[PDB]
Amino acid sequence: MKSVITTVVSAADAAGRFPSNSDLESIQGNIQRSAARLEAAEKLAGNHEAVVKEAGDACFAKYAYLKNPGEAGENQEKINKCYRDVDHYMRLVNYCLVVGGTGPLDEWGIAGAREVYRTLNLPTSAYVASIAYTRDRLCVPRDMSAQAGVEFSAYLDYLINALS
Amino acid sequence: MKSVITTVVSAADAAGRFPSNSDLESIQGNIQRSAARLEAAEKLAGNHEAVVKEAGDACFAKYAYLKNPGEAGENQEKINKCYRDVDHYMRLVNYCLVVGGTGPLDEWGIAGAREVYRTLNLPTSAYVASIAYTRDRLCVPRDMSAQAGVEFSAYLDYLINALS
Amino acid sequence: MKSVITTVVSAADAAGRFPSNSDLESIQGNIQRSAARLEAAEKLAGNHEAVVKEAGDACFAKYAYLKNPGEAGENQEKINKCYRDVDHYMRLVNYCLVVGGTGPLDEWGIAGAREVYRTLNLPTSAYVASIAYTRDRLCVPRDMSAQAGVEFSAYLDYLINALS
Amino acid sequence: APAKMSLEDRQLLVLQAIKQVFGNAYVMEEERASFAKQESMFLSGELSVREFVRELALSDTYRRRFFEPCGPYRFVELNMKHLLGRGPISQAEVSQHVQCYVNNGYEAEISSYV
Amino acid sequence: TGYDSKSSPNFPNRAATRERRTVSFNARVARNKSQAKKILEKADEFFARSVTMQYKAFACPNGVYDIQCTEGTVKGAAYEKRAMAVSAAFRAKQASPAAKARALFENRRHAIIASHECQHEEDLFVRFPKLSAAYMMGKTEAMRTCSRYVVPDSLEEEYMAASVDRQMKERACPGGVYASSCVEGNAKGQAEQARVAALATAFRSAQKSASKTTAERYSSAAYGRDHFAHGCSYEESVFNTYPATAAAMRSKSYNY
Amino acid sequence: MLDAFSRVVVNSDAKAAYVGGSDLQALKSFIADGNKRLDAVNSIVSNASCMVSDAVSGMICENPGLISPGGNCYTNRRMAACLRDGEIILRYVSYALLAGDASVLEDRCLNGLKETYIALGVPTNSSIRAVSIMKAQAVAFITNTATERKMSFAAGDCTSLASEVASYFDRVGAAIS
Amino acid sequence: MLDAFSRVVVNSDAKAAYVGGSDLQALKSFIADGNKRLDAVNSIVSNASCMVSDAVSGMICENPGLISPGGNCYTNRRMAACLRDGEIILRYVSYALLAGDASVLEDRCLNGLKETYIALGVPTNSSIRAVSIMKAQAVAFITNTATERKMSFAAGDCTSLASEVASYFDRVGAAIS
Amino acid sequence: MLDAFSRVVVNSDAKAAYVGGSDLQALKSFIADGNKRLDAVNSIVSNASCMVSDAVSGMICENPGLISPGGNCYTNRRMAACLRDGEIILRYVSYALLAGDASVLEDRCLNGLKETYIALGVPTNSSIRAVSIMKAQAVAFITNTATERKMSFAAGDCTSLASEVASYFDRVGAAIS
Ligand SMILES: *[C@@H](C)[C@H]1/C(=C/C2=NC(=C\c3[nH]c(C[C@H]4NC(=O)C(C=C)=C4C)c(C)c3CCC(=O)O)/C(CCC(=O)O)=C2C)NC(=O)[C@@H]1C
Ligand SMILES: *[C@@H](C)[C@H]1/C(=C/C2=NC(=C\c3[nH]c(C[C@H]4NC(=O)C(C=C)=C4C)c(C)c3CCC(=O)O)/C(CCC(=O)O)=C2C)NC(=O)[C@@H]1C
Ligand SMILES: *[C@@H](C)[C@H]1/C(=C/C2=NC(=C\c3[nH]c(C[C@H]4NC(=O)C(C=C)=C4C)c(C)c3CCC(=O)O)/C(CCC(=O)O)=C2C)NC(=O)[C@@H]1C
Ligand SMILES: *[C@@H](C)[C@H]1/C(=C/C2=NC(=C\c3[nH]c(C[C@H]4NC(=O)C(C=C)=C4C)c(C)c3CCC(=O)O)/C(CCC(=O)O)=C2C)NC(=O)[C@@H]1C
Ligand SMILES: *[C@@H](C)[C@H]1/C(=C/C2=NC(=C\c3[nH]c(C[C@H]4NC(=O)C(C=C)=C4C)c(C)c3CCC(=O)O)/C(CCC(=O)O)=C2C)NC(=O)[C@@H]1C
Ligand SMILES: *[C@@H](C)[C@H]1/C(=C/C2=NC(=C\c3[nH]c(C[C@H]4NC(=O)C(C=C)=C4C)c(C)c3CCC(=O)O)/C(CCC(=O)O)=C2C)NC(=O)[C@@H]1C
Ligand SMILES: *[C@H](C)[C@H]1/C(=C/C2=NC(=C\c3[nH]c(C[C@H]4NC(=O)C(C=C)=C4C)c(C)c3CCC(=O)O)/C(CCC(=O)O)=C2C)NC(=O)[C@@H]1C
Ligand SMILES: *[C@H](C)[C@H]1/C(=C/C2=NC(=C\c3[nH]c(C[C@H]4NC(=O)C(C=C)=C4C)c(C)c3CCC(=O)O)/C(CCC(=O)O)=C2C)NC(=O)[C@@H]1C
Ligand SMILES: *[C@H](C)[C@H]1/C(=C/C2=NC(=C\c3[nH]c(C[C@H]4NC(=O)C(C=C)=C4C)c(C)c3CCC(=O)O)/C(CCC(=O)O)=C2C)NC(=O)[C@@H]1C
Ligand SMILES: *[C@H](C)[C@H]1/C(=C/C2=NC(=C\c3[nH]c(C[C@H]4NC(=O)C(C=C)=C4C)c(C)c3CCC(=O)O)/C(CCC(=O)O)=C2C)NC(=O)[C@@H]1C
Ligand SMILES: C=CC1=C(C)[C@@H](Cc2[nH]c(/C=C3N=C(/C=C4\NC(=O)[C@H](C)[C@H]4CC)C(C)=C\3CCC(=O)O)c(CCC(=O)O)c2C)NC1=O
Ligand SMILES: C=CC1=C(C)[C@@H](Cc2[nH]c(/C=C3N=C(/C=C4\NC(=O)[C@H](C)[C@H]4CC)C(C)=C\3CCC(=O)O)c(CCC(=O)O)c2C)NC1=O
Ligand SMILES: C=CC1=C(C)[C@@H](Cc2[nH]c(/C=C3N=C(/C=C4\NC(=O)[C@H](C)[C@H]4CC)C(C)=C\3CCC(=O)O)c(CCC(=O)O)c2C)NC1=O
Ligand SMILES: C=CC1=C(C)[C@@H](Cc2[nH]c(/C=C3N=C(/C=C4\NC(=O)[C@H](C)[C@H]4CC)C(C)=C\3CCC(=O)O)c(CCC(=O)O)c2C)NC1=O
Repeated sequence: MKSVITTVVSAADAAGRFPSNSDLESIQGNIQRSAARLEAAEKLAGNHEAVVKEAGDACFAKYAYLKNPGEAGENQEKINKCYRDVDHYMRLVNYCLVVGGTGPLDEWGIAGAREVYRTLNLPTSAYVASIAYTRDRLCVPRDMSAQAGVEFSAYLDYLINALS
Repeated sequence: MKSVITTVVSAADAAGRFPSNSDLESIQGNIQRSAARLEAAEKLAGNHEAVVKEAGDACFAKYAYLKNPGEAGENQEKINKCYRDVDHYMRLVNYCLVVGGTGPLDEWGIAGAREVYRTLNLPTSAYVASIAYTRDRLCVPRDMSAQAGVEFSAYLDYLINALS
Repeated sequence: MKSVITTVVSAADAAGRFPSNSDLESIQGNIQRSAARLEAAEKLAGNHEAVVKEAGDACFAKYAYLKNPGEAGENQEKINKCYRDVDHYMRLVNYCLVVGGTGPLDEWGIAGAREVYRTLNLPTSAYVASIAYTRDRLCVPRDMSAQAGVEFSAYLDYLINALS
Repeated sequence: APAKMSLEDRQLLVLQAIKQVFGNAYVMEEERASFAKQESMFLSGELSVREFVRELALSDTYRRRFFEPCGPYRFVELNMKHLLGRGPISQAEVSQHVQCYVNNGYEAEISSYV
Repeated sequence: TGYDSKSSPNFPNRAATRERRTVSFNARVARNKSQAKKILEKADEFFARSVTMQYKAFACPNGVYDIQCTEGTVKGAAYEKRAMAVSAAFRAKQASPAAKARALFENRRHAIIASHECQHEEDLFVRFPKLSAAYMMGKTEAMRTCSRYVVPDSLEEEYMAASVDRQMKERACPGGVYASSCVEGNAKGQAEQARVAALATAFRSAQKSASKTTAERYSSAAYGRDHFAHGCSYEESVFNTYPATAAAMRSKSYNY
Repeated sequence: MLDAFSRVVVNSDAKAAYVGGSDLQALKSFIADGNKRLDAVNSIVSNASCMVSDAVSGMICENPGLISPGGNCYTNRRMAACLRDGEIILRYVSYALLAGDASVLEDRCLNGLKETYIALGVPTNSSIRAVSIMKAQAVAFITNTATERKMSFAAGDCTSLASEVASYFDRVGAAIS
Repeated sequence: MLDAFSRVVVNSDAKAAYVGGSDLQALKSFIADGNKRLDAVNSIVSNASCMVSDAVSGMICENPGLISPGGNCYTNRRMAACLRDGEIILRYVSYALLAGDASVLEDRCLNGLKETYIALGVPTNSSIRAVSIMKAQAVAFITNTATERKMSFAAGDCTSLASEVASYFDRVGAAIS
Repeated sequence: MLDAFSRVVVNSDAKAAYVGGSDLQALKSFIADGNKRLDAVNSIVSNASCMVSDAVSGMICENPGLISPGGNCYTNRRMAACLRDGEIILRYVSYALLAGDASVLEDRCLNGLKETYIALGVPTNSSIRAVSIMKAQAVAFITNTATERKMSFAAGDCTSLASEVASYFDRVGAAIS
């Protein structure tokens, strides 16, 4: 994967040179800003089945076009296919929020995503209108902290522009 | 070409990716330790020739056979050259602690060391005897501050380990 | 650009060889089924402008929700940004139903179409439905015969599965 | 005389600039053969038609014709008739072309005009 | 005097043409087509660079480095690799005028094999000398159809990886002479390095992953069937059962 | 490429001194404002689909000419690679924002970009209007005047740092013309 | 230069063979429509102030991005050279349509004209919309099948002179791009 | 790659397990003692040339049969290649000093060497003993019992980090035998 830590050691095994003060900053660096970031990682999974249902509902007003006969989200049992998928993409980021990496964002989520989503016709902006609900319904006075809850929205964009 | 700033953004050209938030925490952790590397910078530049005169005549006695006629340092012109060629050892780490990584040292002083010390017949024992004198003749709380004793000391024996 | 001639003389040129009777026998099949394939070029010079109101308005009854401000067809002027792109696909298959093969289609027609549309929020599920009215409307006595009935319609089906 | 040289109509392009630069004088074929490097160096493409005109003027026959009998006002008007195709303007542009000869030589005098 | 120095009378100074015989063109045509020579040589050193640095993004498809980029393993020999890396260009510069002519068009042989699928690909490829002299290199350093990333599994295959490499020692010599391409050292600045650099990355040939080195036996196999074995089905029946014959034997334009 | 720590090494190597205390007052100004140097970059790359889209869809309303043939954007490949050409217009500047100089910009791509633009026939009236329409939207995500996008950051001012990217894309505008 | 009778004597000078009764039949059939050659040449220069001027009133009419600011046909310094550019291209084709050989058109006009548009930034898709007009009207002039101008000539076929002037338009076409 | 930062992540990925306060103490056990992690590794890479330099002359003063004619250290390649095989395996342990997992060292070097150490006769008894000459001093540098090079550290304890390094000399010592 791709983290704070293994981007530093990716240079030395290539070039063959041994770790001097090149490899002496970054691992010291995430002691200095992670206290709101480990605060943020439990903050998803403290109310996560509420925020599964808080995000994934509102796009069915803007995209109600599966309920007609002749689409993918046709009957009631596609809702069981729907909100199971809401349990999964936010799991990729709070796993990263203890580290500060973009690794399982790319190791698990979005690698090969444009191939499958035109094969099975996954509607792209129908996802993002439910997904950007969490981008906008946020009060960094009250809900989260503004030190690294903005880093959570500096990583929820990496869902959004790579799903677009 | 190898600093804290150009860690990932030279390899992000080999990634097809932007500076993401794996790439931006890692520089802020240098800034809390950037209040100890300028406290060694002009501290070295304020004692720049009194650390020449300490390290200089220490190494001429450790290998006394170079003052013989018909050796390398036979005359008087080449023995201020050996003051001149240990000058840039303690002048390139005066560049290198500013940039945080190993930038000015790995390209300008050390890159191909023994290939021009063997056909020139410069034995590097008489190089590093000047260094290993003042590698450990540097007290921590009285020459400078307390973190500055090992802010200096990452390249203090790595300069011998680049010749090793 | 990709037909019977523009792939069989590259195979003689990669093997460094003259035309023998291998590629002589395999190219004379171009002309007898061209006599009915060009009757679709003789068909819709006179209904290039009225079939786009029966089939380019056939992607709009199910997708009538997309005239909100913020969608693709947000204005009548953004149905005007549909009205040059939706009939290009029939015009780009009009360019290659001249040639027999599909060589003008896989240079500028589909060849890099969906690399823009997820960023300009354009779903191609309603792109297939525009020429899915042409998936049923071709007469077997009247328009052309059923010898070229699938030769009209597999080129319509060529522009389906390249969008998938 | 135009641009875009062939090899057939170099024979037009050369002697419609021999006749300009020598001032419609008679250049015999023994004097034509003294140009046999620089006339050859034009029909390569080493020399363009702006710089062949300098190379015709930097000959021995141009030095024999318009420098060895000709005094200092007769020198600077036969440069100007042949290299620029005009007469002098005032007194300031003759003495500025006098001291291009005296202080810094004759081959910089002719090539001041080109 | 009252001395003065203005600007130059010959400031372009003929910095555009020193072949000193044209085909008797003009003065205006000879200036701007020499201005096209200082432009259309300087996009040959762009378009081969600007997709091979995109082909260096296949070396990090996630973004971090695997052991594709084993550069110099022992610490001091990273700047020792750069001596014959820049002599790889210098010895390619001093190749013969009989060899420099065929380096153009036998780089153009497989250039239209890789660009038959799009007409926007082939027009750039037949308009540049040094594009497909690096593109054939730049495509095989990514999906690994050299021998640099492939190991012999069979000793059968190690008898056939060692069967055509001496045919790549055949065409690096026209007689008893040796060429400038199959060399091994330049100034005895090494001791044993071209065998040291081989078996350091021949260690890397069998330990990246398993799935790194199994679809490359379905990448390189149909590669040589498309490129070389399309005209002889005896030649692809040594290719499919043994993929240590299709990632080995090369094009003739760049040598050995 | 380099960094702006080593750009002062370019300001010191030809004189060859021991680097003192008085001449890092703009280099300890780099660590004083280095949070603010990095507090600008996240509203660029969060808006990675916003910044590219109005660069091309701003061109079509203000210049409807090139869409019709005989024009520099006609195909879909002329939409899929023209938006991709502005991808690395932004990306090769996106390393230089945190750095502080021209260490990564002109040595790696803009050593002659106009000698690449001539051989395919790239219209430089479109190129100047590319890099000016995104530099005008770059600092508008910094000065908090976007027509939708409103952040929640710390207080202060980056009118000192507004001439960082303004001095970047005018050099990107220099090499394309 | 060369013409259609100068071509055959240098075709046969490589053989060093006398031109006798073999290839004189192609040139004794030159003069049978030798009047029809000249009767088509004055059809070009009759309406030539209209011929260069619907090449700018139709080309900009379906591509108005060339007169955009910064464009290739923007300013009126360029437009006076652009009508100067199109009228010599019509001039050298009529020199080669008359003499029946292309070797006054390629060697005196066209060698270097590839890099007139390389060295200036003049495009290629613009100039083929300004020369596919002229390949269409000059074969519609010489039939007198046009709409407005009606040359009342003698009746009879002239389509050998249609493909004769058509060979120059890809000879000017493959050279410029 | 994966760190110890990600080895605790893929010990929860199978059972759909969201992380809580007792799951981020698998990595806040790291970082608040991670100032010692910066204080541990940088002094065994400083003295890193004399690790193998005592592990060769000390190897033959404890076993003088390795330099025998036919031995694996007699030829002058086979001592100049012998310190290549052990200097970077300190760095492979030093890659696990920074990380905390040992799944990179068996998967960048040790996946295929013990079956090639038989394929040219590299011995298996002093495989783990050639680890076991610098195995004293590298644990004794991070815990500061060293006599010739005693350090000036921020004092305290690394004994839980000394069983971290005692796990990884054998983890590169397992896959060589
Ligand atoms: C004296 C006790 C020494 C010794 C010194 C000599 N050094 C000679 C040349 C030399 N040294 C360096 C390295 C150093 N100087 C730099 O400027 C830089 C960075 C750019 C570094 C790392 C260089 C580059 C040179 C060459 C320049 C020159 O010739 O002055 C030298 C003369 C060469 C010779 O001996 O033939 C001497 C005597 N030599 C000794 O025997 C002990 C070890
Ligand atoms: C509403 C009717 C449709 C829809 C239409 C839109 N298409 C838009 C842009 C567009 N279309 C194409 C494809 C076509 N045009 C070409 O020039 C060529 C190749 C020669 C092809 C195949 C392209 C390339 C583009 C982008 C640039 C352009 O306009 O040419 C478009 C504008 C985007 C917007 O307004 O947001 C619209 C609305 N899209 C839909 O989702 C519905 C079903
Ligand atoms: C002008 C360019 C900007 C602006 C910049 C300022 N930022 C200030 C403080 C600041 N911002 C951050 C967040 C930064 N650190 C990170 O790790 C990440 C994620 C990658 C980001 C975005 C930090 C940590 C700080 C320092 C103190 C704090 O937490 O607030 C700031 C205050 C002055 C100062 O730096 O001391 C300014 C002026 N502010 C603006 O108005 C525009 C948007
Ligand atoms: C001189 C004005 C002659 C004349 C010449 C002819 N022009 C012919 C075709 C043609 N006309 C135009 C311009 C026109 N087409 C447009 O699309 C627009 C506006 C946007 C205009 C003003 C063009 C560009 C072309 C040819 C390119 C093509 O084929 O697409 C032509 C042949 C047809 C005809 O008989 O008109 C001739 C003879 N026509 C005249 O009326 C005067 C006498
Ligand atoms: C490099 C000079 C270091 C350093 C290293 C240390 N080596 C330590 C112990 C040790 N050394 C050897 C080799 C030595 N013993 C012999 O019998 C022979 C010759 C036949 C030699 C060259 C051995 C075998 C051992 C023991 C290792 C083990 O038990 O497996 C050592 C620990 C002892 C001590 O602290 O005094 C250290 C620290 N010493 C230094 O400080 C520099 C930096
Ligand atoms: C066991 C491995 C060691 C040991 C470990 C401890 N280190 C402690 C603190 C500490 N060390 C550093 C320096 C580190 N940061 C850097 O930037 C660089 C390189 C230039 C290094 C080496 C720092 C910054 C700290 C934090 C507090 C301080 O400044 O001293 C420590 C105290 C507890 C703690 O981690 O906070 C311990 C126990 N010390 C030893 O004596 C053995 C050998
Ligand atoms: C000084 C002893 C005299 C005197 C001399 C002046 N001569 C002036 C100009 C001039 N003189 C000549 C003749 C001589 N100079 C040459 O360069 C050549 C060769 C071609 C010769 C035979 C010429 C051609 C000129 C050029 C005309 C000019 O310079 O304007 C002169 C300048 C007058 C003025 O400023 O216009 C002077 C003063 N005159 C004296 O009073 C004493 C007796
Ligand atoms: C197949 C026969 C190829 C070929 C392979 C060789 N490469 C050699 C050295 C070498 N090659 C690269 C480039 C490689 N690294 C990358 O990141 C990418 C792109 C993703 C590529 C293609 C590097 C960095 C090195 C340096 C390692 C070293 O040798 O020190 C090589 C050894 C000879 C040499 O180049 O000096 C071979 C045989 N070489 C070829 O000519 C064909 C096209
Ligand atoms: C000395 C204490 C050892 C010992 C070491 C030897 N190793 C020898 C050769 C060799 N080593 C490796 C692994 C090395 N190459 C790599 O690329 C990497 C990691 C990136 C490592 C660690 C390889 C692959 C080879 C084969 C040669 C090659 O590199 O192509 C060696 C030379 C053997 C010989 O030449 O006969 C020695 C002596 N041998 C011992 O007995 C002790 C245990
Ligand atoms: C999905 C319903 C299947 C399944 C599919 C997978 N196949 C995977 C990798 C893979 N596939 C092939 C065969 C394919 N590659 C070719 O070159 C050719 C033709 C010659 C074909 C048909 C190969 C050779 C490989 C290995 C990859 C490589 O060579 O680089 C694959 C990837 C595994 C992974 O992501 O780790 C999948 C998921 N697997 C399933 O579970 C069901 C049955
Ligand atoms: C893991 C993520 C996570 C969250 C985001 C919150 C989600 C959340 N939002 C609200 C509920 C609310 N939250 C707000 C506050 C705001 N709404 C806005 O649109 C403003 C931007 C912002 C001001 C700071 C308001 C006004 C309501 C009531 C309206 C509503 O959203 O239903 C509530 C009900 C209790 C409350 O009022 O706070 C909860 C649990 N909890 C979580 O566990
Ligand atoms: C940046 C480079 C730099 C230096 C090298 C010193 C240089 C220096 N050394 C000494 C002088 C001294 N400094 C020491 C101190 C020590 N000797 C040791 O071996 C121990 C490691 C250390 C104790 C911590 C001693 C013992 C002397 C007296 C002997 C001598 O002059 O060398 C003095 C006189 C005042 C003082 O004692 O500090 C100075 C200015 N200062 C600098 O600014
Ligand atoms: C490019 C596409 C293209 C077309 C579809 C027609 C468009 C078209 N549709 C109809 C009109 C019609 N055409 C048909 C014929 C048929 N309807 C079907 O469902 C069958 C496929 C087919 C019989 C074999 C029928 C039934 C109508 C009347 C209903 C209608 O409007 O479609 C007419 C009137 C005369 C006629 O019937 O042809 C025309 C010109 N022309 C075109 O150029
Ligand atoms: C696939 C594209 C392709 C071509 C278009 C041709 C063109 C071509 N010819 C030659 C190479 C040559 N071409 C000729 C040909 C001739 N010399 C004469 O005196 C005659 C007029 C004429 C043929 C009878 C000769 C003699 C050489 C070899 C040059 C030499 O060694 O002297 C080369 C260099 C090949 C090399 O050695 O690398 C190339 C590319 N060959 C190709 O491979």
